Parts: sequence; C-alpha cells; structure tokens
Amino acid sequence: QQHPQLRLARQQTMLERLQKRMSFALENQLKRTGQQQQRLTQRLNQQNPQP
Amino acid sequence: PASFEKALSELEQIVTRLESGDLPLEEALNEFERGVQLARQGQAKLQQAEQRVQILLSDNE
Repeated sequence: QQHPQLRLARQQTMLERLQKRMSFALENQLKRTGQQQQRLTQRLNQQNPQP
Repeated sequence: PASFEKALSELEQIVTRLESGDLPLEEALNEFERGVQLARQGQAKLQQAEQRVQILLSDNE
C-alpha cells in the first residue's frame, strides 16, 4: 500500500507546469525586444541623407 | 579646407556681385575662373558622398 508511484506522478505534472512558465516567459520577452529594435531601425531609414 | 556650406556661401556671393554687371572685364572675367573652380570642386565632393551611401545602404559584401 505504501508504494511511491502516486507521489512520483504528481512531480512530473508539477515539473511540466514550470517548463511552460519558462518558455512562454522567455519567448514573450524576446519578441518584445525584437519589436523594440525594429521601431528604431524604422526611424533610422526614414532619416537617410540621400534626398 | 573649407566646409561644404561655406562653398555655397562663396559661390553665392560671387554670382551676386557679378550679376549686377558693373565690373571691369579683366576683373569680372578673372573672377569667373574661381566660380567654375568652386562649382567643379564642390560637385566632386557630392560624387563621393552620393556613392558612399549606395555602398553602405546596399547589401555590399
């Protein structure tokens, strides 16, 4: 009656929840700076001295 | 030596004094030589600036 299978299983589910936190956290931060650097480069190409 | 904007100021003041048409020929014509030096000198510098942007903007290797 005292086998540890039940407590092992909760840990796997519990660990998965944390991995999804990391990926959606980091994935979202990268896009924020991917988009922030695009706005500055957009402004820079508006100001070229060719004209 | 002179900046590019001072070149335009120099040519501007040459053309203005000349167009009143009130100078001796040996003076007015002698200054006409300088006018074509500034225009030919200034033009060349814009050849070098116009080309630098094209190499810098295009995906040059």
